[PDB]
Amino acid sequence: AQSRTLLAGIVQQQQQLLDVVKRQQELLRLTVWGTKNLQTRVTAIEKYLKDQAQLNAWGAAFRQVAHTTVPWPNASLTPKWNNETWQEWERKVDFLEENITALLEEAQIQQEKNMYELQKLNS
Amino acid sequence: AQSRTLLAGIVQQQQQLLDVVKRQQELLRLTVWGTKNLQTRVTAIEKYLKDQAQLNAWGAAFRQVAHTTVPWPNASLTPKWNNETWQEWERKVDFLEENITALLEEAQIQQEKNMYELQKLNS
Amino acid sequence: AQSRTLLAGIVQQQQQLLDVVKRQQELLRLTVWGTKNLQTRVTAIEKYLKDQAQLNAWGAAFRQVAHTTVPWPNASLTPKWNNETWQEWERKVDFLEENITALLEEAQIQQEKNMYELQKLNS
Repeated sequence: AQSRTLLAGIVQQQQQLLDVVKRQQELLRLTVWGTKNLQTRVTAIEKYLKDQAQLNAWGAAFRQVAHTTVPWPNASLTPKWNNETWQEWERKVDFLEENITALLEEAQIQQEKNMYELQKLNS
Repeated sequence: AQSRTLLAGIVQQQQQLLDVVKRQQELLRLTVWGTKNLQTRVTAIEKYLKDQAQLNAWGAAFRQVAHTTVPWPNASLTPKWNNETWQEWERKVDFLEENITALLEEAQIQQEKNMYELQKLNS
Repeated sequence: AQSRTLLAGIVQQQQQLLDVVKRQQELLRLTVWGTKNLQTRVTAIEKYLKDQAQLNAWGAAFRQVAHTTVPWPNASLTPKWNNETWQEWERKVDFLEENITALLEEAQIQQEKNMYELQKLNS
């Protein structure tokens, strides 16, 4: 009178949820890659912004043998506020990412055992 | 003849899935923080872009006592299309984020009860 | 002596986990939208960066009837390294996104059946 057939569905449902959760983890990494990759583009953009500051007034003088160059910063470089927080942001993802992988490894081991134990009841 | 030992594994597996799902929620917030933080950097960059437009032709005149300044916009400011949609994007995350927290609270309460009920069967 | 009441809680817990997982999927898409949307802003910014390069030295000449224009690139355009990888990044999300939707459809069908089967035991 045991409802093993129902348990087989429940145990299987956990496996499907586990697969999606695992997929979310891989997908989550991609989101981090795009967000983080954009930051690399931003650093490249900051350089170009600075190059402009170099452009100020060239040839702006026909009676003087001099050129005035005023490289006033143009890129707001983030050294402490965002860089320090960004490192924390990436670090945190690492700790949670590692936590998730650890839990997934346990879930996979445990998910298999629940299915293995079920087979024994009706092997 | 009840398979409580199997249920203990199944109930535990749900707890581990719940922990990972919860972790995804915290991790999801970090992804939103980095994406959103980049937008703040973009707003800072837009300002610098505008400063350039101010730079056009300085000292480009040695027989005139005047300076020509042409601040042609350089930053594409998003006032309606992206700003309005971005607010919706952030809002939507808020509604889904709140929905997830509400469901997690129920899941935690319910997860505990399922384990508590299991103890009673074999307390 | 069957613990159906416990199963009803376990089966329900899976439904709540499924709802949150599904919510994560919708939320995950928003994160991709913001990250990807920023890239569209970056492409707009690259154009403006180039416009600057056009600005070099105007009117920098009062004894010549000529203007020197030096449009030195200012935007680092990503044609192959990031564009090709970015397409892969978006593609991968598509494959995982489709995988998740497929699994969710099966989970919903299966989740319903587990609940439907439970009703039969005590309908």
